[PDB]
Amino acid sequence: MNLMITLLTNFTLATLLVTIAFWLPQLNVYLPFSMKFFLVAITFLLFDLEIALLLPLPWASQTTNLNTMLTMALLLIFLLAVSLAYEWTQKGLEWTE
Amino acid sequence: VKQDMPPVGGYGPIDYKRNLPRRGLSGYSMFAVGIGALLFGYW
Amino acid sequence: MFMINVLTLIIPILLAVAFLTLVERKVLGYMQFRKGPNVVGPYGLLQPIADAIKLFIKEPLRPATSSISMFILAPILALTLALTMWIPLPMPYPLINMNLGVLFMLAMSSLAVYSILWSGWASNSKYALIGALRAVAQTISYEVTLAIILLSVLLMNGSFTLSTLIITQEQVWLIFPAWPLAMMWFISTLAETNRAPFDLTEGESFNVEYAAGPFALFFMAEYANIIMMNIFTTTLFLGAFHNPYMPELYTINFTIKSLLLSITFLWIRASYPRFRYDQLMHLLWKNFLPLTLALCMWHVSLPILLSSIPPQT
Ligand SMILES: CCCCCCCCCCCCCCCCCC(=O)OC[C@H](COP(=O)([O-])OCC[N+](C)(C)C)OC(=O)CCCCCCCCCCCCCCCCC
Ligand SMILES: CCCCCCCCCCCCCCCCCC(=O)OC[C@H](COP(=O)(O)OCCN)OC(=O)CCCCCCCCCCCCCCCCC
Ligand SMILES: CCCCCCCCCCC1=C(C)C(=O)C(OC)=C(OC)C1=O
Repeated sequence: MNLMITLLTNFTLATLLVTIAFWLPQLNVYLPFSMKFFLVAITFLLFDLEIALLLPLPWASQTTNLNTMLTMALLLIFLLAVSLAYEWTQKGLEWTE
Repeated sequence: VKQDMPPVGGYGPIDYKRNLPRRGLSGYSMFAVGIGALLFGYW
Repeated sequence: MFMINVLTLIIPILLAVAFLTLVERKVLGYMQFRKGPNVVGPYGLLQPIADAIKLFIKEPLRPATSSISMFILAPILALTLALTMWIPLPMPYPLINMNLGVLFMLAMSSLAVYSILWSGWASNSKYALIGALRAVAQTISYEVTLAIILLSVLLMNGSFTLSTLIITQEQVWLIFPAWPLAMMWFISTLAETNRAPFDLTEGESFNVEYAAGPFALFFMAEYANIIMMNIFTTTLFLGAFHNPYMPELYTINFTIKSLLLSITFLWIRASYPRFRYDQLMHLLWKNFLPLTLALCMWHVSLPILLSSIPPQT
């Protein structure tokens, strides 16, 4: 509730400052497609999904199945690294390396 | 006469070569300090 | 009474952003063997006020924009997200004490690329859109190491709670067990805010169609982001002493550390040339990301092998 008030206050202040900046000086009279950018955006998306898999780790370390948890955590970070290594060696990270 | 001239003994030696003083620790010392900071933090 | 607390957060944000411009011009003056602004105010203190009054009455640039709606929404979104990044910050107490404040900040900072994307598309210039796409690709690249470094650090915290991160650093700064994460974090926050040596929006090798007013709004959102990421880096790695009966000790201490870290941003822009675009892509994808994955494995496995798993609550 306090958060909704704070978001509404920040949005209201930002909209008020933008409305000032677009209407205070009104008082005075006075591309070809690049495959490389798409590939870096998709590589971001895929690694961002891998990060979404990695995000419950500070809670996952609290388990009583720690051998399994440590195995799966290292396996997810390893598969993120194998994704990066495949992206590296097949020239996917080139001219924007 | 009134002529701009260098002095009798001449001017001093002007330094012109590159002087990079080579400061800092060794590579092994910097990795030892960094790993020691890691071990202190871990302990 | 809560609205007073919201205003005493967000209006001093705007004042500190206003005087960060003075601090930047003075520090970049005295590091370049000259003086900064010292003519307008006493010790130059009225230069941001005069510059704000100059920008508010400057002529509108009058763009024939592709969309009026996203042209308005990009400064609104940039300023709103710049102000909402401050509300979970524990200094020592946050405005909004939320359990997942770290993840909240990561999500609200991931949303800030839409201001770049919408301002680049809302401009007619194809080259403004090309620069916007380069800036978005840079920002989403360094968000990856932001997320993974922050996850690796919070493996020592126990939770996503920003206020717990003060408890985590009562015996030692967290820069001592995590200085490689700290330095890749600091360079990644430097590349997040489009800040030198990562400012390719100022190099000749996206918001040029805005008037002086909305350019000032994007600029003050950017400096709010700079001060905020330095405060968040301070809370994250250089956590101060907190006495619960004297909270101002924590506030003075984190404020001094955050000011020194913002001045370190100013030192860095006055010391190095820019990266070429492929070079900072190389810096992310081929240097910071392999080390960040290796250190994420190490900071998963290290609390288990040392029996130093932090508490959940
Ligand atoms: C948070 C508080 C502040 C933190 C510190 C920040 C302050 C200092 C800032 C200095 C100015 C920086 C301005 C921007 C600079 C950007 C460029 C840059 O830094 O590039 C990074 C450079 C990039 O390299 P490069 O591009 O310069 O070099 C060439 C690279 N190749 C070969 C690929 C062409 O280095 C890194 O990426 C390193 C990151 C940190 C690594 C930390 C390693 C810790 C030790 C691990 C163990 C080592 C021992 C061996 C194993 C032992 C096992 C027990
Ligand atoms: C183009 C459109 C306009 C664009 C500019 C303006 C919008 C962008 C900037 C604002 C973004 C709004 C984000 C709102 C949700 C943020 C997530 C969130 O609420 O996290 C905080 C917290 C979670 O922490 P926790 O401690 O677990 O919760 C309390 C439990 N003890 O959770 C809580 O504290 C929960 C509190 C109650 C629920 C709050 C719900 C807020 C309203 C819904 C979202 C409104 C905005 C929707 C559109 C945004 C743009 C996509
Ligand atoms: C009403 C509250 C303040 C609104 C924002 C205006 C003042 C802050 C930005 C102005 C500014 C300053 C001082 C400034 O120094 C500067 O040069 C580096 C700018 O241009 C890039 C600026 O836009």
